[PDB]
Amino acid sequence: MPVLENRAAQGDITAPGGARRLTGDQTAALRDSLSDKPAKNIILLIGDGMGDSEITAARNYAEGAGGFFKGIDALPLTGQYTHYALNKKTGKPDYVTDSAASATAWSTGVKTYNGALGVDIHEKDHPTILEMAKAAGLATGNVSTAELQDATPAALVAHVTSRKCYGPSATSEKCPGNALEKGGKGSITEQLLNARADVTLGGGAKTFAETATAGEWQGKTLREQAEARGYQLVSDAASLNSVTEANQQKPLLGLFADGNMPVRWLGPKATYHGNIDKPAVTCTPNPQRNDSVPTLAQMTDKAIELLSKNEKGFFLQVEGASIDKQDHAANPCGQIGETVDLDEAVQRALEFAKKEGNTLVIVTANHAHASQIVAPDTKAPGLTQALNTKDGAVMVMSYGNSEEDSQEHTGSQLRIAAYGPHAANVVGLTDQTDLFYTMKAALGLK
Amino acid sequence: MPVLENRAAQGDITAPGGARRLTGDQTAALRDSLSDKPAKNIILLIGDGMGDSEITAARNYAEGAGGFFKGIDALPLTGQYTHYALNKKTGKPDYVTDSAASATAWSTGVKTYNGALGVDIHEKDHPTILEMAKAAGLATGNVSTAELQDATPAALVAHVTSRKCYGPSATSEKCPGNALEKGGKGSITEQLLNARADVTLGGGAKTFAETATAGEWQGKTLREQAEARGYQLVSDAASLNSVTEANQQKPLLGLFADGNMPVRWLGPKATYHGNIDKPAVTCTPNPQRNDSVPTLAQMTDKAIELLSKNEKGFFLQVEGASIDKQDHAANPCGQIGETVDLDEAVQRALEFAKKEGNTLVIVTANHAHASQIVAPDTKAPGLTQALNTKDGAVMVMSYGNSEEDSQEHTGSQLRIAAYGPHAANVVGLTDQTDLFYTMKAALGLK
Ligand SMILES: [Zn+2]
Ligand SMILES: [Zn+2]
Repeated sequence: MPVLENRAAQGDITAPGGARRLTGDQTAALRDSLSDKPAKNIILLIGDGMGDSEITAARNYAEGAGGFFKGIDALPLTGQYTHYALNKKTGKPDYVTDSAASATAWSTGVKTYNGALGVDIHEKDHPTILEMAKAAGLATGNVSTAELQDATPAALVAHVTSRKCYGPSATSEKCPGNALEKGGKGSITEQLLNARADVTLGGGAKTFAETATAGEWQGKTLREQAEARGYQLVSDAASLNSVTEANQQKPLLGLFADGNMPVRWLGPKATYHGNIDKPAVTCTPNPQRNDSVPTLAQMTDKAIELLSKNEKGFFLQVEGASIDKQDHAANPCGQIGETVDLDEAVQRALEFAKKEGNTLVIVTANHAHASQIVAPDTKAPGLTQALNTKDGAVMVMSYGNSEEDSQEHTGSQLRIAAYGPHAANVVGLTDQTDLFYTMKAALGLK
Repeated sequence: MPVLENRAAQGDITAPGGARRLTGDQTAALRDSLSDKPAKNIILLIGDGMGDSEITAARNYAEGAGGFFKGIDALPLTGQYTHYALNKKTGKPDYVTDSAASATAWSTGVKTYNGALGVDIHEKDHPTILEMAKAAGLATGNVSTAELQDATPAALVAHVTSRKCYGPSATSEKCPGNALEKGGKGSITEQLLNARADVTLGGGAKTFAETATAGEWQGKTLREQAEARGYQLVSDAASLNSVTEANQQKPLLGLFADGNMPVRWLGPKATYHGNIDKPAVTCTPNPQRNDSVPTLAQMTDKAIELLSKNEKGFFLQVEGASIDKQDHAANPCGQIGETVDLDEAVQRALEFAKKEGNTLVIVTANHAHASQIVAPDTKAPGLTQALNTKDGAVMVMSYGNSEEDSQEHTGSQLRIAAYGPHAANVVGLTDQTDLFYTMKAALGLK
């Protein structure tokens, strides 16, 4: 079906029609974008905290205001979805969700309280789209630049009452009803190991150093357990490139960092009146992102390679995580760099989807975040920074929603876009739980 | 073509699938929404500052988080468009536009500098979609809750170098090259009178009290000039309801307020730590919005009545103005009340469009604004307020982008939605200038 090849400003920004992104009437192109046929595969790309503001800021900096992101902006069907959480005590809406509650909403189809993973407000477990895809015989992949125990990758495989229950120790004190030695299903990491997705790639190697408190692998570290269970462990780009097959008999687990994988671009933090008092910043590539550390695009590509060998089809979730993290850290360059990172992964996904013809690609965010693009002369109360964009002009970014350093999430609805079979279901206003039902129905899961 | 009848959460928010807004696959409904046939009429509804955040806040308060705005959310084709302005000196992007530069972009199709009305960075005039529609023989209407000299209604009829040139005196000092007594075309109000749209309704009666400095009506007030030129002047709801015809021979000019028309709901201003220190607010209806002052919905309805009698078709622009104004004023209730106001007008427009079958209805904003929905416990540096929503839960709103009281506009891309012929052209990423070309081509204007 047609991908948007170029929606950059067609000419001279200062002349009549020069800033147009369209060259003609779109009715025919959109008609050719609509198909209700079954989706053989689904690739879901999540930008953590990548609301419309974050996409505009990153486009302005990296591609220029009249620029176009060949991945993110190329998806033809667009809509806006809501992502509120629930108050555990009252069952009433809680308008600003955290990563755990939003993640659970699109992976299980039920709203929950902030902090829950894979359970509803009554702490009852609900099956995730990954578990269901596995059950139906599809290949499954879970890729992230964050720790694999963080909310978005974890929600596909774990069901715990608190996102904080990363490994055995944390689970024993914070999630005692889930603690393995108290008869529960285990921590996020133990449940991840039990879930056995075919490809799992990300950081968070640190928690695999913990020893299981109970069960068959009591006393062994979760890394030893993974090896003993038949997992192919990979810890750098060379080893990852050597993997020829990844399947239920030999599942791939790539741990490329102790915590979160390295950020792509470095820059200073935004400061009080940073746009008034400090020079404009040009982001610099991070020397430590390294030739041995696979990029999000490389991990997506390897995952698509391995997963596409399953004739039944696959489900792959890819997360550009440190957008959110750096947005909390009020660091424009880190944030924008990770949106650029995600765009590359979305490009790889779109390329495959174009030629394969039966893949639904969906790009969206879990919740909106704090950054706002403000006028150059803004005298703001929070943190600000002036950035030198691709256009050679200054763009100021403001983070003004918290005094407690981390700039919070916000409740605004945001863009969801798709390409492929059943993509129509993201157009107009939808809710994050509708995404679960769209993916389930597209894939023919029951 | 189908309007979205109900995309409210279909059930119990706490149960599986209970928060879904979709009941089935949307491919067929979207296919029936696509038509490239000519649009006989266009109704453009602009929410001043109504970015996605403002729509989410207003929906949460008035309809509840799982609620649905029968007007605003009922439009089936949705996209996101960019709205950057230009720096007059360099011609480079200026990422945060003001009302004048955004208004000029969709009404003429050329980007301009902040503060310009109907002229490009070289101060050259470009014809507006209204002027072009008149020229082609279509009926034209310009409705707003703001002063008719404010940027959005003014941009359809005036071409001046500064939005501040409301009437003769202001134009003489701020726009001397436009000043009538210096051989220019006149002020915003004089040019509005010369432009002679069939229906013009809004506030701003104050500037009509000024006397023309030169020309045929030198020494008469602009009100006297309007009467003398054949304009039917109306100043309240009863008189407006009495108008049976409005046309070029007897154009309607309704001046319902000296400045901006009254706000719908009252509430206190957001304050530093207002969510921590003060009780939650319930907005109250404004006693002064009055039974003699027509609502935006009433003015839209009367305008559609009068304008639809022109067998050629019509162009109508309707502006819900005080969303922006109250957003600058950090007043949640004023802001949300005006989004509710606009929703009613969008409903009237959609009703007509449904039965008429050849009308393109477009709902969007000029730029994004400051309000963010944050967590109840937020310790924010700006202004905050806790609101009691339709759900019986608290929602906190933050305005943290300026210390100089007025909370600024922001550069984020925002929702644009449409229904009717050529509505496909708003889906995906577009630019505000594309809206001019979409309207022109839909209407068959040359
Ligand atoms: Zn976050
Ligand atoms: Zn404004």
